[PDB]
Amino acid sequence: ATGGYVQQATGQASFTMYSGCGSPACGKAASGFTAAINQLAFGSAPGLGAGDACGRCFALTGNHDPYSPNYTGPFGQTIVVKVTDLCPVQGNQEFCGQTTSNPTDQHGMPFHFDICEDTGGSAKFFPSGHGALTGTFTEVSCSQWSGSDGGQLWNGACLSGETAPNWPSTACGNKGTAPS
Repeated sequence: ATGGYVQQATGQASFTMYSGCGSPACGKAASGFTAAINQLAFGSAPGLGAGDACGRCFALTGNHDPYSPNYTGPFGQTIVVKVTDLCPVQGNQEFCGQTTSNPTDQHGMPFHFDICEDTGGSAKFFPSGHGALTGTFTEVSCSQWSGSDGGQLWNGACLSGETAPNWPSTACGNKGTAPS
């Protein structure tokens, strides 16, 4: 996409959970299930505002625990999240570290969704004892997402992806150039 960000409506991802999603990188939280997406897909860098992932809705399905590879299941439910947040590329950390020159994480996954625990998404998705998974995602209409957006936390906050057709398309827009 614009800026060299890797923004595909479907693909393979790693999945984790996190706490404290009330002041996320898009600048609005939401009451439904939400996630952070890896920087290369988010469409912005820390401190640069919303990227084009903001507000888009995705169905997530976990189907492998790479940390317990002999575990056959069961996995969780398929859930629909709204992206409100950024999982940034960080040093000494493989998760979310996808870049334009090296587009996969330690599991070979080109995307990451960090599912917020606060509002219930991670409890639907991760079996007890299996809090990091790999699997698939597909962008869906936000008609498939229960929830209400929170208020703007700063000028420029954006979840406009929530009414956009699936990628390829532009709503909030990407900021600058993707990490190399």
